[PDB]
Amino acid sequence: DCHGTICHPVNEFCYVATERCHPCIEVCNNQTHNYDAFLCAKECSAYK
Repeated sequence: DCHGTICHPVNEFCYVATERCHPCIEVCNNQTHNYDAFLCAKECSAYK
């Protein structure tokens, strides 16, 4: 996962498609291009 990198536990998640850390605010904000309800729920929602 993310080549061993540990992302910010609240502000980021390890996105396995790219194996890089990505910002949670982008996948959770439904006004963004990157919004993804499922990925927001699974990877970001409970850490907020």
